[PDB]
Amino acid sequence: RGSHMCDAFVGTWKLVSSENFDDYMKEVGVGFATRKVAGMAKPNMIISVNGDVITIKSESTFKNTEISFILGQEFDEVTADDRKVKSTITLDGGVLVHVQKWDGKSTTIKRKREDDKLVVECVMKGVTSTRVYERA
Ligand SMILES: O=C(O)c1ccccc1Nc1ccccc1
Repeated sequence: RGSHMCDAFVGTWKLVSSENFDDYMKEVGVGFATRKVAGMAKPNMIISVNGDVITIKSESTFKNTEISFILGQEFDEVTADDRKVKSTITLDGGVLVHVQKWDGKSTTIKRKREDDKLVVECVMKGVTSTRVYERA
């Protein structure tokens, strides 16, 4: 198989900045202790593409998580804060759009390339957090 547009996401990434993540976690419903420990974490994210399967791994002192998925096809995910969610990830004009549904709630995580960075925008209702990753 040849190159794909989403190969722009492939690589090893490290968190370099975070804004409003505590408030995002509060809106999601994360409890105090998990918010405190998760907010300290400086994760690395490892993204790879093999055929139609995209894999995103996160490694940190808080948790190590991994999802593999095909665009547009719903899957089960256990999040770092231990939510059991139903997730669907699509590509919208170069942006990976990840919707998680659980307990009648929903949150959207968008991942996009900007300059040499990978920007992750996490949205829960009116609350947005921006997390910026650079190449490791
Ligand atoms: O998703 C990860 O791997 C992750 C890694 C470090 C810190 C937080 C993380 N995610 C997260 C935590 C609470 C609510 C929503 C998402």
